[PDB]
Amino acid sequence: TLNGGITDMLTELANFEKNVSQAIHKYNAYRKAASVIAKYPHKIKSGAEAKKLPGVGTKIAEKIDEFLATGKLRKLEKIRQDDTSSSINFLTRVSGIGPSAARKFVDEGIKTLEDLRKNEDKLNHHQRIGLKYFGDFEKRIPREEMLQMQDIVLNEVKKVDSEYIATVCGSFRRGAESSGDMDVLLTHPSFTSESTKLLHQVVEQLQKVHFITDTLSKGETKFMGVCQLPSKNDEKEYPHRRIDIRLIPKDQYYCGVLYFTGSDIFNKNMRAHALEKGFTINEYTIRPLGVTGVAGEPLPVDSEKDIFDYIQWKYREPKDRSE
DNA sequence: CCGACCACGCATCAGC
DNA sequence: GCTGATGCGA
DNA sequence: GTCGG
Ligand code: NA
Ligand code: NA
Ligand code: NA
Repeated sequence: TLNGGITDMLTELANFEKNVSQAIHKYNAYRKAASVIAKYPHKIKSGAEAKKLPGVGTKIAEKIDEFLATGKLRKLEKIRQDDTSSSINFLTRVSGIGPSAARKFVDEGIKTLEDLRKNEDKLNHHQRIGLKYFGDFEKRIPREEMLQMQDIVLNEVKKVDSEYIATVCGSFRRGAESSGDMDVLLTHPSFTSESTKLLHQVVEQLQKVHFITDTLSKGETKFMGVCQLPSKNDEKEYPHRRIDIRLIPKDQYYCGVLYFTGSDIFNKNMRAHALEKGFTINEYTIRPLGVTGVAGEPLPVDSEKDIFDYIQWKYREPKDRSE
């Protein structure tokens, strides 16, 4: 209610930049602006007021001035009514259909889910799955269902080999009340950066008990697919969900878990901090920095805490990593 | 003024 | 056939 | 689009 009109406006602008104009950096600029504004504890009264926040520049300030004075933004109103642009933007909501595919589909008259349905031969495997679960994929996942999903994942993984180590990351691990998907990081003592079907066997067991229902992509270290909780007789059917499974070398596992648990703000801050202490932390490792800025060999990591110890930072619970 | 910004593994395309 | 680029959603 | 070297 505070600045929702402003944040929706910026978010909508972001989407058109990404999906229609294919300007990913403007996309992020608008989102960044929208985020900082979403956190501002005051109802913005002018573009000048908003420009004081990091991420809001001259143009977004001008756009806010227009929105506040007229209650709308001419450019956005025009874009919304544009048949071509609104269709391109809409099609990208289908997983598998990015800005490029959406643009090509619209160029040849394919503009709706209905048109996609009757042009199956023009969709790749991923896109067909995205169309099939269009609705389910836009629904969020309540934490209670995420817990039920975790139960199955951890149970089957252990059933395949009790030596596997699996961790469900994402906002879920930080305690979020709802998730958009499930991200499982996996490792095994037999797989390290130096020596090594570890992923395949887990994916297969999950398909055998009918938890995983579809495959978007699958290689030796990353699986992206679809899964669904079993429903009891009578009870309605749970919606299909997106699930990713990543096999990560044991010696890089904890740097992986840290990264994939975030938040993104927390990662940026933790990385920034590390640099201060003379360390460079990435998704895979934490390495010391020489006085001339040269990175040394990766330091041994056997828990998230080790990472924190290295940079002399107190261990913070996942729940307390909002930033 | 003008370049950074920019998760990377897997599916599929463009080219040889 | 293979190699590298591109699209895509992480 | 915004920031900043
Ligand atoms: Na600003
Ligand atoms: Na899409
Ligand atoms: Na090539």
